[PDB]
Amino acid sequence: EVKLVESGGGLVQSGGSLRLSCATSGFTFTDYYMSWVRQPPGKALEWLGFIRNKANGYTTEYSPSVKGRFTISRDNSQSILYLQMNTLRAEDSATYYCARDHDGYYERFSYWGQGTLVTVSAAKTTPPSVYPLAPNSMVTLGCLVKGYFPEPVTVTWNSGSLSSGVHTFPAVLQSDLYTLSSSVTVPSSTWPSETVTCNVAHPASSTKVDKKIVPR
Amino acid sequence: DIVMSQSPSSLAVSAGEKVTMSCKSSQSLLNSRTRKNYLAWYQQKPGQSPKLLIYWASTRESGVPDRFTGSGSGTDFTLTITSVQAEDLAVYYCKQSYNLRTFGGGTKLEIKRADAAPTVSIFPPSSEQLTSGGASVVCFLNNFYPKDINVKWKIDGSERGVLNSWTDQDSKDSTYSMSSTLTLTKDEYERHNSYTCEATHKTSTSPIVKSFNRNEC
Ligand SMILES: C=CCO[C@]1(C=O)C[C@@H](O[C@]2(C(=O)O)C[C@@H](O)[C@@H](O)[C@@H]([C@H](O)CO)O2)[C@@H](O)[C@@H]([C@H](O)CO)O1
Ligand SMILES: [Mg+2]
Ligand SMILES: [Mg+2]
Ligand SMILES: [Zn+2]
Repeated sequence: EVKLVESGGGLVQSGGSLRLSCATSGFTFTDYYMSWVRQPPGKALEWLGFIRNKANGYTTEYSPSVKGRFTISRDNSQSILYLQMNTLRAEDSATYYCARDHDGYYERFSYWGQGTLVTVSAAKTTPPSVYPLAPNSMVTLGCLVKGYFPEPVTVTWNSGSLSSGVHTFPAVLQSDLYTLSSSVTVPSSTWPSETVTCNVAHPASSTKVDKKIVPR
Repeated sequence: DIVMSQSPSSLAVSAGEKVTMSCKSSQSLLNSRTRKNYLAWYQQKPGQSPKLLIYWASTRESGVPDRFTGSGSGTDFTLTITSVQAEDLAVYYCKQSYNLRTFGGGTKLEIKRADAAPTVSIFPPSSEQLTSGGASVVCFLNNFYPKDINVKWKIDGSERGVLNSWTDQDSKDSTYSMSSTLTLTKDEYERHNSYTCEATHKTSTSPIVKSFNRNEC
């Protein structure tokens, strides 16, 4: 199975530098060009650059938008792709994806990573507060994940075993902090008799929280 | 340079109907040496990475449903979805690879469905929050259509620090959900008894009212 996994995203100040990585497996890495693409929240994809395959000498090309400022490189022993970013500004805040590119035949990006979020800001890292939301044949519970920076957070329920009936509401920025919420709806016959727990992570602050929803 | 433009910006279509969207390049994408059009289509569902659907303008990637068809040549390309399904909700991007690579601006496809009333739930502040000096009250308005909805907060019967957030459309039932959070200080929270969220949606001339009273907690 082909795997592409980006890492290195996070909070950085205006003018600073950051290097992203993209670990790959499941294909002959040196056979392929690799691209970097970014996407500001709610905006279009933007191609940034590629590094060619072995047959083409692993040479690089860049969008005019970032040429001179961003550098792509690759480790052909470990099959890892890199993106070095310099003199970062607010406009560089975006999800960054690596994508498998050309192999000398096909014109396509066959595979994409899950993406890593970069936030360029002067604001400090603030961990979320996580609060339980407790109150038919059906019952709705939730978790309020309040007052964190930067994005993202992840929310699962019962370590992912409850995914059906889950709605996670996109974060909203108010007074320099994000807040999000997540609802889960289960048969009333199963709660509180069975446990329901939201699992929240905030990678920027390495925060890991399990909040059991307890009847009031 | 190569400018990629897409149309429409967005549209909504009912399950089982045909979808048509277009992609224009500022230069022909027809490579004269290989005689193929270097134009691909990607689908990006909410919260996901883009996924390859079509390349060389008309070659459908393995595993991609037959309902997706790419067509066109030179400067104009079309992605057609026959008998659209609830799961096809996504932003669709075209991308040229004739000269480096450039993406179009995307077309957002939403799904039209029958009107559906929200299910509304209200949640009082937790003791773990109140201890800190804050008091957030939350209402979930779940599984409704269309997207437009009004929420009013009433405290002791009069209208009132509100954070509203809508989900992207659901991939299974084509509904929306919204969360509304009213945040007060603990001091202000303790001055009043009744907390009400009122949802008015086109599905009823009667607002859906959910309330709790602080004395009952
Ligand atoms: C324009 C340079 C020379 O053309 C080729 C001959 O086949 C193709 C080159 O591939 C690319 C490139 O690396 O720039 C990528 C590919 O996706 C496509 O955009 C083509 C474009 O259609 C031009 O052919 O360009 C590359 O193999 C190149 C080689 O580096 C030198 O011969 O050769
Ligand atoms: Mg739902
Ligand atoms: Mg009062
Ligand atoms: Zn008051």
